[PDB]
Amino acid sequence: PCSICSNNPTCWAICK
Repeated sequence: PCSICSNNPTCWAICK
């Protein structure tokens, strides 16, 4: 899970 993912939604969906 990637924490700093809010301003440009890209890094939120693929974090393990």
